[PDB]
Amino acid sequence: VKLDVDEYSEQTLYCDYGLHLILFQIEKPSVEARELLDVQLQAAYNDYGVSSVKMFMTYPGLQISDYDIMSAMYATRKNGFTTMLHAENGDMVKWMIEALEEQGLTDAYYHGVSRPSIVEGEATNRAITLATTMDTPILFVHVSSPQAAEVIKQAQTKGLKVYAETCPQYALLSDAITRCHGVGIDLSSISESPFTNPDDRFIGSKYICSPPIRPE
Amino acid sequence: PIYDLIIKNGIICTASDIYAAEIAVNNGKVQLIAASIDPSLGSEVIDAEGAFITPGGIDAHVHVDEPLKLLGDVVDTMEHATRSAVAGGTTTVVAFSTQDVSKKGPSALAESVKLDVDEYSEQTLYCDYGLHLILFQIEKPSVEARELLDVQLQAAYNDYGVSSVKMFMTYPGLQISDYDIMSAMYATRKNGFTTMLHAENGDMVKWMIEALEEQGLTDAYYHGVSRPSIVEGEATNRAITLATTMDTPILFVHVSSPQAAEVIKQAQTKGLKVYAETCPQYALLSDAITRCHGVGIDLSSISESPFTNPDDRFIGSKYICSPPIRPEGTQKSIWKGMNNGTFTIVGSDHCSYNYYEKTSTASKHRAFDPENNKNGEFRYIPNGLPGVCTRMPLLYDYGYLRGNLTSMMKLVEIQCTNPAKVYGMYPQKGSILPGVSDADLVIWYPDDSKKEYNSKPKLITNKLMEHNCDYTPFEGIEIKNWPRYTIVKGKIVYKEGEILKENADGKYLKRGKSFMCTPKNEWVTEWRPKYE
Amino acid sequence: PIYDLIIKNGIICTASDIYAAEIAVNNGKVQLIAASIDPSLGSEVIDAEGAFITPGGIDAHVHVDEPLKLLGDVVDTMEHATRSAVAGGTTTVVAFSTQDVSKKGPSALAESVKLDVDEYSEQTLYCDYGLHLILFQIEKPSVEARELLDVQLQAAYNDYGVSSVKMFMTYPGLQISDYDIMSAMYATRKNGFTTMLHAENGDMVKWMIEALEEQGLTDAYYHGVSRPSIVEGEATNRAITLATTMDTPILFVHVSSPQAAEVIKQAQTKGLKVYAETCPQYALLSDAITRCGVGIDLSSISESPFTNPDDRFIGSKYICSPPIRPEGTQKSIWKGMNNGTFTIVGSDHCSYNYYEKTSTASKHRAFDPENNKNGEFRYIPNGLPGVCTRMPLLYDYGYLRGNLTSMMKLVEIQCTNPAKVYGMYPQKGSILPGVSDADLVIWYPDDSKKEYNSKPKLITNKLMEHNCDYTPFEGIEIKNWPRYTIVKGKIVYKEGEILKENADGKYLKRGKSFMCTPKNEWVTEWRPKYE
Ligand SMILES: O=C1CCNC(=O)N1
Ligand SMILES: O=C1CCNC(=O)N1
Ligand SMILES: O=C1CCNC(=O)N1
Ligand SMILES: [Zn+2]
Ligand SMILES: [Zn+2]
Ligand SMILES: [Zn+2]
Ligand SMILES: [Zn+2]
Ligand SMILES: [Zn+2]
Repeated sequence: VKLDVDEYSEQTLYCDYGLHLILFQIEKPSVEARELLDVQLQAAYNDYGVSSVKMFMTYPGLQISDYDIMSAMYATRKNGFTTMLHAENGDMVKWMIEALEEQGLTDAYYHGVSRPSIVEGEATNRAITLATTMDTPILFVHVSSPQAAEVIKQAQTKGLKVYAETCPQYALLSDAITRCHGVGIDLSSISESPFTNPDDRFIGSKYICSPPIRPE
Repeated sequence: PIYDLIIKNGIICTASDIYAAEIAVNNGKVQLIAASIDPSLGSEVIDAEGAFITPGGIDAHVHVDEPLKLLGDVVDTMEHATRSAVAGGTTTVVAFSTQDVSKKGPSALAESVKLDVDEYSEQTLYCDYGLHLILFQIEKPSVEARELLDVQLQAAYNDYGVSSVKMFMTYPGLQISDYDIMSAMYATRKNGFTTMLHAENGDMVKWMIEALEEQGLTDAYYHGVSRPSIVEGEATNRAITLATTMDTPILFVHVSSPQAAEVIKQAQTKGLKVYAETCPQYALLSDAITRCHGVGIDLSSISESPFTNPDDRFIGSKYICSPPIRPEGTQKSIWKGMNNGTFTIVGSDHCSYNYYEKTSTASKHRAFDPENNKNGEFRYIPNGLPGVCTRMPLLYDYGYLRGNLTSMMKLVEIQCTNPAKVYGMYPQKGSILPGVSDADLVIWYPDDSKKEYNSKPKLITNKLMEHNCDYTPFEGIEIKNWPRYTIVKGKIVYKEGEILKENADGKYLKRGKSFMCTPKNEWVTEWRPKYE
Repeated sequence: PIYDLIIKNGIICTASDIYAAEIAVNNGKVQLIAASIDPSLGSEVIDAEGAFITPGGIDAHVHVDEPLKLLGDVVDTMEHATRSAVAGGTTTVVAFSTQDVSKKGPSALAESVKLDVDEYSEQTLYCDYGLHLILFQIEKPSVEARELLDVQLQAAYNDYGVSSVKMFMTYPGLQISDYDIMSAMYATRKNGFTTMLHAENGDMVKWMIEALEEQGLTDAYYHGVSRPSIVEGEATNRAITLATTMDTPILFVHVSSPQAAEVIKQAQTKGLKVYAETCPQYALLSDAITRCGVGIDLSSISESPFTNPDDRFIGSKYICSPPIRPEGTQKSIWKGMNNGTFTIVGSDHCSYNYYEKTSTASKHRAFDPENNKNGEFRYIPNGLPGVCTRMPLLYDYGYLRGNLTSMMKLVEIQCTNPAKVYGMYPQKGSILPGVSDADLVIWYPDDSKKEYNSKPKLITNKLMEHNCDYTPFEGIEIKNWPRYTIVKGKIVYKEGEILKENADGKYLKRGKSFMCTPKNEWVTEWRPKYE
């Protein structure tokens, strides 16, 4: 946390900022590692008032196992942290990326094809199951999947402490904007997109995010 | 005479019909169904005395001792397991071939099956057997590997008629990633294989075992605590999601979780090809039997358990299996699943380790090995129950007679016919079809009779099992019916408590592709496999 | 010869098995199944040429002309309906007996059945028929209601073997309150009857019809608009709640709504004894046919709003209740058939002429100016002819085109389950030596290059062998048809010809269904006095 605070203390800041901590390297076995991960969160909180931890279930180098998530959840619950998860199944994303590339389907549009809503639904379900077993309040970041929203809703109805975040782009944009060809933005009104600039085959990259902008 | 065997005065039960008729058998096969068959036409005549005649049971989840020792030493050979099966009215078993990771190339998986077939061809076999293939080592990356895995499945099917693959989502050394499951599913769908999954979250099981041991909670009872139903629910959900993405028919083995049954049910309602197996133990036993303290067994009537032997702190190991026997209140949901179409089939997950001998490599007490840092902790308990024998009578009694199953037709569907259909053994196996069926038949005792049958057992005992294990978890309980005759390929192999060894002529069974396992051709995205 | 009939070279299909074997028939019954039967042992031998042999279809939802004229004048008699059934491979029909509110006392309901049995005993019957009882007048208070109803049901069963009762939650004069349904359920459960419900909310239907008429929205298309799926969903939910409270096995007839299928499915998963019927029209047609993949290419249908757009009244051909649903609904009907939601499939056969306008049995009955009727949808007689096309439609669009999983599922829902749920099993519905009436259908072979002049390519009115002047499926392709329909051991239909000399159908006394014994599960501690 110090690296960021020190860097930004040198810049002109127009409003206040806080910081979440991202965790991608978790010590194993869990029990041995317990005392340090606990103590490390305590220090982060005591020194810098960081009380949230972010983790990923996808992305090479960021994706962590369910086992490691449990280890982290043990620490975060004990410390009253806000636990955040990017819930997409990394294995499915990885496998499907390779399958598409093998067929030469590598244009920006296939980013969405590589990871349909069901992938986000699965990981979210799995993450709720972890959080339940671990009795840990959990927040899902940038939710975009109906299936994810459904299991989140069911958890909330049960009274489990499951919170969620969504983003404007998931309510306002559909994946048609990532390639050539009413509760949202009229996509034809957007300037400098595949619709307006069909020749620029790379322009869909403007709207590439994770999880992807979803189908109509 | 023109027929080897005539069965008279019986009631035929199939997966869809119950009716009084008679059967003639010749050259190992069902020949004829008619109202009345002249007894002079048969060499042997059996008077069923009003009892039900069912097809022989087909148990597609049996674990036998095998050369690669995947589950360590198991007490039953194929000889022992088929003898036990026939004493309990099961006439076909399907066991498991362990992937031999020492073999490489196109023939590597055919070679894995070869080890088992060769080993068993030297044993006395009481009924036929087929083999599933177990896969735990999958080549990566996905694509690079496609050519060979596909080719390896083709070879296994072409050489040995293996058309099913079993995979694990839990157990150290067996658990494979979602990535690898997808790679396998690519190959199995292409090949029309039956894809099987043991769906428990291994990471969650692993983590929770470590947590419990840290607290010294290592008794047999905490086996269940280490892996609640939600764990099985999660993995099942995840596996359905993979199968959907991959458009691959999938079967869940030994389902025990309400949450797993729920997501399975929902998939079936959507029309996805998702099949499921459960086991008697999941309907009949609760986890109270693993430590000392109406839709199932009165646990107090079971002999030699923590209830009867409270001092023996290790005796709970008799009932340790995976997934675990569940808490009270779960069992009713298992019967519901059986009735409502959730469970396509019922197997035993037969897997035997001795309890009353402590020294051998096939003992439950294998968990005590001070020299290997093993002191009887639940983690080290060999998982499994003997159950190939008791499977059919248990569902006959506790299912049909006691009203937990809706009819005898439902019983035959899940115990006989669907197992054959889903594992490519139909129509040769599973039914009573003149000119077509192997004459694999069970004649029960009549239910409404006041006649005494000295041969008819009242209680389940270890001796009744005809197996190589020294215990059965169902020791001491009442059993209201049993096979009176088990007929395997036209011959009486079991009659009124006696095994007829001279009639043992079981053989390895080459299976076909299941008609239930052709893909739905429905996809989540526009992506299709190259070969489509 | 020791057998009347031998069927060789065929593939037997049952509700659980498909296999090559041969059948011998004698004295009206299945006598033998074997690999090969000596042709010299039979008086008649049929070479099936590799084709499927199924049990005859059992259509448990057929409407015939009856003396009390509940549905006004219907064009088909029992004679016409059984002839049509047999031409399409159905060998047992179950029609309906209208409660005669003029008959009083313990025998009141047996006497209602008597009217029909007596009327039909005088007609040529091509196959067997049973009867359901329709109830619309229930006595109050409940304690009296449920008690005479007890004795009246006993008499109906004892005299005529009627073991099913049909009730409505919609239609003026038919609709009964939940209170009355409970009274009837008390009686039917006590008597092990099969209880049937037409579950649409009548109040909502009534209100919405008046609302549409007020806006002048009276064309045939607005029949669907007046009663969307949510209306069927609601009533079905309400009826399950009643059946649960009353611990009474229940069957929903002609289910068409995804919402109704949903609550049905949920009940079934719970283990509640809730059965359901759907109909080919609900999987095959969408409501676009009433005005101007999964099922029928609607443009291929002849004489519809598409082909005759000037004829503003032609949509009436496709008006039924519940209505043919909007596009996108049809797939869920096939899913229900495959997943266990629908126990059975019937036709809800109910015929009114279209090409004659003047008779009491015409669709144009809706035009009656001196009676304040001017062709408004409300006045259109509801129903489609469907007893003939039911089996071939599922054979083709179900099995061959892959909407149903197998031939075994087809036989299960078309043949075996109808017999089981309506007390006709094992006499009917299967192929059981020494036990089954020899009611069998031999189809044409599917993968053959051989020409069969007698095999129809299109569905036409003439092919129906009925007394109606139209079929809603006129003009559409059909990829298979019964080549032989065998009824009680006799060929009644052969290669496009009805063999009237072999018509020997009879009234069918039915038993209590094993599927309709109660679950013995209750919401509260309350139990019926007799329990
Ligand atoms: O969460 C993330 C990482 C960076 N941005 C994005 O689109 N997804
Ligand atoms: O599936 C399995 C492996 C063998 N034993 C067991 O209990 N579960
Ligand atoms: O139930 C009925 C009566 C006849 N036809 C119809 O459409 N509904
Ligand atoms: Zn993210
Ligand atoms: Zn297992
Ligand atoms: Zn197993
Ligand atoms: Zn109706
Ligand atoms: Zn009707």
